[PDB]
Amino acid sequence: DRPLRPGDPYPLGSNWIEDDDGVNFSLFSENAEKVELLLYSLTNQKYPKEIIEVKNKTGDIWHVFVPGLRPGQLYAYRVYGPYKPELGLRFNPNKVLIDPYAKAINGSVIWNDAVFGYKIGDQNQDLTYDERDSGEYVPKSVVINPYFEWDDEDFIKGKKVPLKDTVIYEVHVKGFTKLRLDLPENIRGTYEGLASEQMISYLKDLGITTVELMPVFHFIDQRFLTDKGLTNYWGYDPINFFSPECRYSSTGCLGGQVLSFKKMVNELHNAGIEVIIDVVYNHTAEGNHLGPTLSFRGIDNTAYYMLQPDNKRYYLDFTGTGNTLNLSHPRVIQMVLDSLRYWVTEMHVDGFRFDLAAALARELYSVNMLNTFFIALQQDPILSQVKLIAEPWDVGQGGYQVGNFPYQWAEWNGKYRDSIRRFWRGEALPYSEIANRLLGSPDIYLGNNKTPFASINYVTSHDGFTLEDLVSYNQKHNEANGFNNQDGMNENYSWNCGAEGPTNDQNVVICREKQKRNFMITLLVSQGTPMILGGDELSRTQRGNNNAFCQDNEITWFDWNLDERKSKFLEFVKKMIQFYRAHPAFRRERYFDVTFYTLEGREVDEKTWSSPTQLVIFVLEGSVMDEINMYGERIADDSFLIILNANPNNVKVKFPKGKWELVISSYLREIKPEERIIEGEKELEIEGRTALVYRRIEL
Amino acid sequence: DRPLRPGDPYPLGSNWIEDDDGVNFSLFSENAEKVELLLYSLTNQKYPKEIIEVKNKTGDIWHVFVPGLRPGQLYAYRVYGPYKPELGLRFNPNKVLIDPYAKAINGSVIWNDAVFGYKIGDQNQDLTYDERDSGEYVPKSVVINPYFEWDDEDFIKGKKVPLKDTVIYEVHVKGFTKLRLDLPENIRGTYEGLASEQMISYLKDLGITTVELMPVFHFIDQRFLTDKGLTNYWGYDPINFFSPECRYSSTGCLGGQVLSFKKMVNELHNAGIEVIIDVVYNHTAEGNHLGPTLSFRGIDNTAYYMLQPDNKRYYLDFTGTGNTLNLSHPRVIQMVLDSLRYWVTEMHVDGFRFDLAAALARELYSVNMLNTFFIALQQDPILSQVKLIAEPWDVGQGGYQVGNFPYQWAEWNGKYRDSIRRFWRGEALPYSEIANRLLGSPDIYLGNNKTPFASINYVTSHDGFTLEDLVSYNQKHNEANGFNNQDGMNENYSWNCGAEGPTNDQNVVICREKQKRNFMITLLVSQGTPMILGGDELSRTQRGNNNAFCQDNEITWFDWNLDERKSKFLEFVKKMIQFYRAHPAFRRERYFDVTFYTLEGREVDEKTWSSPTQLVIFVLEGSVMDEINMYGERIADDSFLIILNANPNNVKVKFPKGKWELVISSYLREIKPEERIIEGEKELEIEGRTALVYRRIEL
Amino acid sequence: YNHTAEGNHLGPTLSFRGIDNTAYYMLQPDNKRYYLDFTGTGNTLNLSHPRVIQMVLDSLRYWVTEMHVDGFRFDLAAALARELYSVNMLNTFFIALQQDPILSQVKLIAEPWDVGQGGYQVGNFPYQWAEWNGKYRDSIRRF
Repeated sequence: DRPLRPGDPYPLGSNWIEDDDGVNFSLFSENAEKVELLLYSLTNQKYPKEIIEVKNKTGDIWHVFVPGLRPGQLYAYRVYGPYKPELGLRFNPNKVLIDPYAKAINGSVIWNDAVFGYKIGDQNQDLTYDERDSGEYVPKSVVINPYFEWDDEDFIKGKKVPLKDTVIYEVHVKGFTKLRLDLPENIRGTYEGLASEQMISYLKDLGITTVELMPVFHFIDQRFLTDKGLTNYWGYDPINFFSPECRYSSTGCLGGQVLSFKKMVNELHNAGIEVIIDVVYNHTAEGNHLGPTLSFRGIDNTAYYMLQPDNKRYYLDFTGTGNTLNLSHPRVIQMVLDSLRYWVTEMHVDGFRFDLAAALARELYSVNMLNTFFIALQQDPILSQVKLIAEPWDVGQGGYQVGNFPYQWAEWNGKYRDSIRRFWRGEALPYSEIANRLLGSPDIYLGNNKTPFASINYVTSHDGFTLEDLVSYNQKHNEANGFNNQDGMNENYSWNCGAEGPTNDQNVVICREKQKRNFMITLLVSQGTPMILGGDELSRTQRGNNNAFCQDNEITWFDWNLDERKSKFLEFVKKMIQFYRAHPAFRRERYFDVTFYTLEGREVDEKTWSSPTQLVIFVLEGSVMDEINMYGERIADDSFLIILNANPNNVKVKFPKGKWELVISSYLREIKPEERIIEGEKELEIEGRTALVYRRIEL
Repeated sequence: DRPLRPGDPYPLGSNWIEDDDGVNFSLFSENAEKVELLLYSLTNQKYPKEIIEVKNKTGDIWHVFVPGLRPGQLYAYRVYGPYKPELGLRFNPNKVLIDPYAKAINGSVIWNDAVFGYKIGDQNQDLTYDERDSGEYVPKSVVINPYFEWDDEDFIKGKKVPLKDTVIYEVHVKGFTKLRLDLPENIRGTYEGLASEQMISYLKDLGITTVELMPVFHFIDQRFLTDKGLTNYWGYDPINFFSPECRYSSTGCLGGQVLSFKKMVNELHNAGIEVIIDVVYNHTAEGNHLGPTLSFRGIDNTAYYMLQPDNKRYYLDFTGTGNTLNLSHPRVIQMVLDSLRYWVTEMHVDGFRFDLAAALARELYSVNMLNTFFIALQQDPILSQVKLIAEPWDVGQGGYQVGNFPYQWAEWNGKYRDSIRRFWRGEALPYSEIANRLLGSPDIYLGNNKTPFASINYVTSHDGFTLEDLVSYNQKHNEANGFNNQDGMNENYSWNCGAEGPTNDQNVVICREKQKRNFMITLLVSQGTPMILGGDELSRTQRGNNNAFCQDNEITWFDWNLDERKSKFLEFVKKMIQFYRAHPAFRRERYFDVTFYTLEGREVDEKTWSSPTQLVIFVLEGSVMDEINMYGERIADDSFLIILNANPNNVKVKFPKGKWELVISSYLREIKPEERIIEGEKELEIEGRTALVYRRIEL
Repeated sequence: YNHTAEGNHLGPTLSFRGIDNTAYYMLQPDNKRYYLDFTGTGNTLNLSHPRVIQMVLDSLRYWVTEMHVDGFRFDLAAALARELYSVNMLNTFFIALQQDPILSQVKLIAEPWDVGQGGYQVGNFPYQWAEWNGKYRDSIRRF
């Protein structure tokens, strides 16, 4: 007998209107017989306060306005339909579902046989129909207040840092500040903790421009992970594409995660720092048949999911996770684009990084959506300005297969990390190959973007070894993950430097520290936008675990100990990053000028260019670049000489023309007077496994 | 030191040339480092007689001519390459492979841990590399003599039976004649046995025009099936797309299967009977990772297979079998079209039936090959004349998604079988629905073909219940298959008539026999091309097993016992089929004329047309059809009245205008004089669960 | 293969116009009076109709199996690629050629083109494909 009204279809989800004093509720469902809105009082989460049958429907969209409800109000849905699993029809109104357009989720799921929708349990498995209510264990979607006081006016509008000037920083929200002891407990390893005053000055002192946060979409710890006493630490199982992860909130989970995130981002922008978020669109946490009925599968399984034709009880898997969104259906492709748009206009994120992007492109291609998906990004008013990061993929015949890539499109260059790892390991590599990597990989980027900065260079990431573990480790040690070490990449191209794991041997440590420095300069001397693994500066180690996706503990937390070894390296990284930012010679837009050299100090003819090498010498020649980014003012950078000696043996190099001055090197030892400045082609005795950078000073 | 020559790329496979006195060998492989041809003497199959390194290569095609070898020569391949399973690179030259273009295979595979290419066995599973030779257990491809004396000249060229005049007969090669005792042992359940003189006259006496043979491509019994003492009886696991199954050969497996097949087909054609073969293209017998390395996976895994991007050690599955061909690669799509072309020009097959066609179209669509695949069929000189049978599929948004369907394209109408099963079961169905099915389903075929004969009507098939088991059985009994009854369709719409399985109760048997007759007329009275399940005439039973894919035994064999019950039914089917063929009223090309009736003998207004019914009455009115198939001569068929009473109760029907004469019915009892001829609207007392067909005789 | 000799409307009714105008010719939507022209010759064949595409592939197959010809050189290939592109047939035309038992063996000769949304818009080319290097002559005739 309530003054309820039909309300509006737009926008999707729950919408608090100031004026009409109440909240518009809307949910997409094509195959539902009946929809029910459930409102929960903070005090009781087991049974709804009030149940409202949603009776008005515009096209495939159910909606009702409900007066008097306000920001902070908990809710959920029960969706009604046929249950013929063999037809992919899995409607179970006993299961209390998460709104797909929820902007916040009030906690985690509590693993119990009743969140499944089939009997466990039974031997028909997914054919059966479980009657138990799920509400007791399913967090509720939350109505939020979208309003926020942004004074990142300077930043947002309009001209932020481009990829040519970007240093990215891949960092887990929790691990970053979990053991930053000069922060109060409740904000340690949280969004607010991350953007705190000292954290900001730290990231500023390091010199990184762009933060890449690991998954912040609200994810779910897998059953098989919690049965073993482990959580999903990396967050690669979204259940909702609009809500900040409740776990990383310092200010609670009834809007607090939205507010803290919005806060954190605003601080970061004011400091001059960009936010990229790692995003998963290739699968949902619901898994395959057999997985839980938490949201999509309950709302409309047939839409939403890619089903096996001829056996619709099964889900198509391109990723090995269990499901694929039905990206051909206009609502599903809408949700993705709606997600991307939300996070930019409302959460003020500067761009995205697509996890398993080769898979994501395969899925899109699967239903003829890849090129249209790209056109959607390019013409969209807000989406065509953000940064979009992915990976190479040849599908399936398959060269990219794509009319045109967004202006700020870039790809993780795994070939760059492999080549670089192998080089410093001692593997003599074709000169042309190692050199191309340093030149930003024009052999990969013929007509993908016409810029070196489409290539995201890196030596380490969240995947596999931490730069510390890379130089200390020959094979993975992932028994802690509980997969009897079968999980995680096996090709690592690593080297322990003479001892596996921690050692007392100062010969081994000298190798290691020297080597870390080698990679750090190789990376910040190459064309392409570089990405650094958070922790690498702190000499962070997961002690041989190369796939710590499930270690929310001591192993993964950043260790803020001021050990002198560690400290001295943090000093090196700072100095090198600074050097990179300080010189647009290593940051060219059009390379797709240099001169490469031999041991005996001459130019490089074919054969020399084609035979494996262990030593790279080259000069960034010239200066006049166009510009800078301001009205008609060309600058000129100093000319540099880079010597990289991976050959494990001392070697004698003939320098090229002019006066050269050593600006930085991997020598841990003090620098001899005849090494600071060198002229007139006279030879220097270069140590084995050493990297060196010189600027010319005349003429 | 042999006078070997480069030879030719075309044709693919092994090719005996009369003139050059020897055999050209060719194999497609893009990623191989090295290819080796292996020739085996009949006497020893464990070690090759001679090994020849294939050194000439034109594009992606390896080839060598080898003088002196002749039809009957056994051979295989060993293909060389990288083994990085994580890159989908699974080259293992220890494993002796089947030529993809083999026209014959010398037997079955012998299941042994060494046909796998990875260690069993090990806990790295598919990551490992098994060194054992596989030749001992892998049948060899055979060089054949393509020559054959066809005197089916009359048939082949050019105008065979069209779908408007087709009665299809779905029949397993082995089961058909395994217990036909008036045949010599060695030909019982073989290709030659099938086309034997008495079998031909039987099929001719029955009246069927078209035989649909169950898979004849050379298949493999699954490991998990043979460990349980069962074979793969249905043949739905091709390992090669060009070789007739060795198991069904009466004349041996070194060309004998090719010769007997060619023989069998030729006989059939001369008898006026068409050959459709059931074909599988949606997966290969190699399975997923973990499956055997017998052919494709050994020749070139990366081509050939759809791999998971981001994890190339895994295979994409659309069917639930484990693999998918890489239909985007020109060679793979070529092999399919080459298969189809082979079987038509060389084995003289009149058309195909695609198993899991919804899946096959999903796979094609997956890589943007569906519409081009359809254009390839349509423009091809030989392929555009054959019959092509599939199933409906909406992909994935998805209406068919296809410019134009081949002239002789048709689909299995599962909706027809469900509706019909439900109707006679007693389920009152919307009048419009049951009626549309009888009219050939124009509501499904709006613009799929513009003909009722695109619809393949059936009550039973190889899938689920035999017409006998359909009327005798309420749930499946598949424990013999050894899947604790979890396998096989659960929605069967069947009814046991009062007792489950065999019974003594003559009330139950009268129900059953009467009911069989009901379905048989419903089917041969409907628009659309009908398909009959071989055995159904013989009242064949698999005693409740609804999915006997693995029962190569007593259960599935045709039972040639002349029991009087069975005999009387075989008599009915004969009579009805004859009746169908005899009257082009039930065979109209353009329906996409009839008048439907009520109980009280009047025309059918909406509501009547829209409410569920248990009784269908209708008149095939008119006559003048255009033509016939000859120069300008229109015929006229008599007008018919069809009464179908599924209502389990006697009912009184008012006949329409004119004189009506009962031509056939489901009454097992003798016909009363007032039932043979009826006029002037006077009512007849129609029995419950009864079907009846009348022709008008005046005026 | 990019136009017939019938030209635009106001054209002789020699064959295709008379047999079936709808099929055969790409008409201007909204004014089927007129004929879409890609070459400046008056008409383009309706390559999206299965029989029209069949005719072209039949003709290529005829001249090879029947007239023993070793290869073709498509005149105005770019326009032909564009016409094919206009109706989503370019790539399916190329798959037809490669998989055809006789047509894949022959030489095939066109010119370079940049069609639709950049590049060539073709997966793979036939195995004896080659191109009139339009510009190698503009280069040697300038040095």
